[PDB]
Amino acid sequence: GTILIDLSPDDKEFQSVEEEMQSTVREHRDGGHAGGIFNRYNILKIQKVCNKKLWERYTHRRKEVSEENHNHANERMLFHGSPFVNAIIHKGFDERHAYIGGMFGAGIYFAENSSKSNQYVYGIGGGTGCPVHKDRSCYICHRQLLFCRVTLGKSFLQFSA
Amino acid sequence: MAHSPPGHHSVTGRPSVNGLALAEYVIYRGEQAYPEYLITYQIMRPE
Ligand SMILES: CN(CCO)c1ccc(-c2nc3ccccc3c(=O)[nH]2)cc1
Ligand SMILES: [Zn+2]
Repeated sequence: GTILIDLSPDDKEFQSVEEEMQSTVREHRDGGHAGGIFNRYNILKIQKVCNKKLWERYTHRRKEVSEENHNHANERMLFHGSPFVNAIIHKGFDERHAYIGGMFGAGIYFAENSSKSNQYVYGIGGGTGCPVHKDRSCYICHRQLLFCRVTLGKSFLQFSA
Repeated sequence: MAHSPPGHHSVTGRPSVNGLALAEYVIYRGEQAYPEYLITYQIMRPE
């Protein structure tokens, strides 16, 4: 039941999403090994993901969390990169989308930095890079990220390197 | 998936070394995220 609606580049919603994407690029400690060498993106398309069942699944859980946390969902907009983005938009997030070996345990990971999520588009550590050229820094192949609405609720703070 | 720490709904990974890094977050229930935008892009080669 998922439909994708193209946003026009003239739409303020396109513009605010692109700005969050571009403005949260940073340099990475791997010198670009995982995600490639870049300071900015060429945005080709931004689509709104519309699925009523998946939305209601989200809002149901959001209310449960809010009610456990003095009516505060602690909702953020965060990036997610994954080889399974096309599965996620159709079927929703679930245990198959978790990073089993992540540093905070087996869960589903999101980043404030778009460039952090970009490191996972082709797999953990960038895998072997793009399907066509086997290049983790490919400047030709089209990449996809998700910009996601995420309920944090009461979040456990881990200070970490 | 693992469970959230008891009495919590997520984990926040705060950077403690790289002063320019932003936070990362983990949820343990797929229902706590909705994929609102699909962004298609290329990375650009620095000039
Ligand atoms: C499903 N999978 C491959 C192992 O299941 C996986 C998907 C996404 C990510 C991922 N990890 C991150 C870790 C820190 C910050 C951002 C991300 C991210 O966007 N995706 C990792 C593994
Ligand atoms: Zn390529």
